[PDB]
Amino acid sequence: HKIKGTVVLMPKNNLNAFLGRSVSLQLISATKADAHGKGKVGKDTFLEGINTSLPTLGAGESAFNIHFEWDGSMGIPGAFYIKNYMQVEFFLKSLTLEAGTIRFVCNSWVYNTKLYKSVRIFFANHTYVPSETPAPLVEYREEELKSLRGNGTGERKEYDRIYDYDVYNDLGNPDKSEKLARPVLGGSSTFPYPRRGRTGRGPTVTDPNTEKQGEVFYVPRDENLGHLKSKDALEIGTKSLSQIVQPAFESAFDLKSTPIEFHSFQDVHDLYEGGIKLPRDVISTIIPLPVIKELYRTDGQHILKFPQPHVVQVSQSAWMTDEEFAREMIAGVNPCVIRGLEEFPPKSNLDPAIYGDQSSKITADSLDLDGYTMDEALGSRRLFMLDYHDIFMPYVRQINQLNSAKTYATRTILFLREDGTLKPVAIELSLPHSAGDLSAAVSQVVLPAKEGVESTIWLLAKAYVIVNDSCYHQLMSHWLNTHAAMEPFVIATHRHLSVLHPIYKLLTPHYRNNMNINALARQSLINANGILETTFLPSKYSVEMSSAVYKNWVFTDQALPADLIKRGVAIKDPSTPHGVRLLIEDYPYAADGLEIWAAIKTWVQEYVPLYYARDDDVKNDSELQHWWKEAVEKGHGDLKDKPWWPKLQTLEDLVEVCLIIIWIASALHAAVNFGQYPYGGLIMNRPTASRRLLPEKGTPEYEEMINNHEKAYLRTITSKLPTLISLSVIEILSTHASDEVYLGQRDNPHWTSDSKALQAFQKFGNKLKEIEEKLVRRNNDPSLQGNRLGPVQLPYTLLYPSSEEGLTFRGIPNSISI
Ligand SMILES: [Fe+3]
Repeated sequence: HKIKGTVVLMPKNNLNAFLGRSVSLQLISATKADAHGKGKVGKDTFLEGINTSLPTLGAGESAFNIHFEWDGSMGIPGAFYIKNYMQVEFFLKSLTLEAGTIRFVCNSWVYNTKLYKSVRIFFANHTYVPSETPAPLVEYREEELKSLRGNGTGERKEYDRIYDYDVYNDLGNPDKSEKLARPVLGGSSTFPYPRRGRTGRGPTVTDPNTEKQGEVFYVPRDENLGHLKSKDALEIGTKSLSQIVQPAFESAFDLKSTPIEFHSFQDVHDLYEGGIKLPRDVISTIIPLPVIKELYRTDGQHILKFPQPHVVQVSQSAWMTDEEFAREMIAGVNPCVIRGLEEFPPKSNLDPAIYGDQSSKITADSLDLDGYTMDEALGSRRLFMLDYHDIFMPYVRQINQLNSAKTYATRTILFLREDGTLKPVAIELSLPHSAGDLSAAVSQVVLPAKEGVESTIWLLAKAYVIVNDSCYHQLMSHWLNTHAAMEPFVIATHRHLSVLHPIYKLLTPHYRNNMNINALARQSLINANGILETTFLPSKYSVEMSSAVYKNWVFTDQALPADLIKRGVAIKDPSTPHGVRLLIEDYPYAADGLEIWAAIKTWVQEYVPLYYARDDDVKNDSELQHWWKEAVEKGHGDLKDKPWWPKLQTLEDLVEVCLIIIWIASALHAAVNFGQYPYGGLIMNRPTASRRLLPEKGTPEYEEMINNHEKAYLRTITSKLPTLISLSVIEILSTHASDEVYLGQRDNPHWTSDSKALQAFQKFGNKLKEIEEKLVRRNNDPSLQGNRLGPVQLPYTLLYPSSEEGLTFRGIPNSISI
């Protein structure tokens, strides 16, 4: 008696070579055990032929027939070993055993057998907490986790599947130059930081504490996502941009083939209209590269044309309105920093002995609050702020010592008008002062103006605010809070939860591509002299600023309701559907976010009880306890002393932790990521850097504000060359790959055999579709036009769950995937 099987696999890039003695599988019993309690193993069984009968295959997949000698006396197969005797690795999709069908979802690269210390093992798609593991599989389950953890030593190789932690000691390049040395981020009280995936390349020659450079920054093999279409390999684009395209742009500027600076706002608009003319060999260098070639239209000879950013598709001037500047604090790229202001003037916690008197210079009587007194505005909860004063002030002196960087620590006061829109009413541009200061520049307050030199000064004040906001968005809202904060949970999950584990199945879709993009980011984006440092204001101080901010990162404050309450933009109200009442009722990010949050909460609350009947079932789950202990004490270990970490001894705590992880990875990351080119593709709307402070009266620079305000603005913000690079990187990051897996989707319909879990997941997907219809109605509601569309007429679609491929300004992926 033989069991009929079907193996589906994808060749690395003909089929008969998989036959003969190329690939053997051995079934492993879940129910019948050897003398040591381990499931019995069948004979080596080779692929016998190509199956061309199976109608649904697609995706460059091939199917192979196989028949296993297996008596009922051997029990029910629950796992299998596979050995690849071919030289080249293949991608194993699945095994299916017929006549209830048994399904194995594998989705794993299988390298040549000689490269593996122990044989590759795959489990059938049943789901078990550890106390429910069929005994003959208990040791196999634990051994496979031991294999995944490795031993904390060694240089990781491409085919390794070893998950472990290290500090961010791989960003500096001190062996190339002392100027490229960077502080180790993580593992000290000076610089706390999330851990990242261990690579083990070993030390630089000049510094035992910094990891040597490498051509490839390892990730565990199945974290390195293949793509059927090379245009979908968006993560490789930053590498190409830093390594190939950036030097090509630089040469064009070095040879004076294009003007060095923008001279008018039209020179910026030209980038997406007629394009920019570049040297032939510069176009030729750029035009044939995968991913990069999708970023620009070209004549193939001299022109690159960027796509028209969403923010200018209806009005190219509306970004400069005060209405849009404020609206983007609730519905823009970075909609999560604004806070309620409940006293006046705003206060600082910084030491005046270091920075000088920190009293705000904004006077209440100077403000136009539409007829409200300050006491009325405070009491009616109509006063808000965008407060970068205490965040930036500690870094202003060192940033301003750089050539071509000058910033202020900014604070913007906002008033919620009776019509429900925000209006900006003052900007404070603060500088530190200490006795021995060389600079005579002073802090100042700038108020709104529509005419004259005062309008130029106000427009520049908004630019200094948005340089602070862009830096905070890129480093903190985006990099720290999503990419970096998530990676420790990815590592802990593979180290401690078996593929069989229900919480592994719940969480892992929300990790797709995260370790991969992070490793590529450590190599080319956040490295010394990398893309971020060379395009953003803080230069070599950028990543360490994120460490300072991480000192105040609180896991439980990443929950959306807790975030809203903490920032004073909502109050707890148990008479409301979400348990919070928004203080800005039409706050598009928050109002749409609450819907997505509630949908995820329902899903987690339905899934958890399928596997855990009482609080103890959580207390007695050994993998779960080890997982969470390690995630906290190792992964986020610099904050292990903090009192706010959930303990994980109850059903409530398990739901909370899973809910927060899924929210960060899916909707939070989407809302801060997919608006980058749509809003920031016009550099004047989202400047990444500022290069000079406000000019003094009686100077040429002051006269230029009067006579050529667009040039004054362009000389203040990001220069043309870093603009071309920053626009290219945010274009890649704002694109959805065509093989994305969105919230409410999974990569395989058979991820579990548990029908109740599958039903709950279908309900979750239906609810997300229901939510999308509701968000469409919100965008179509003329009463919500001021905040959901603004004068840019850009419907807020960033939290629509679904999307087609491309630069769509919508769609919530499961994971931090770009
Ligand atoms: Fe991202």
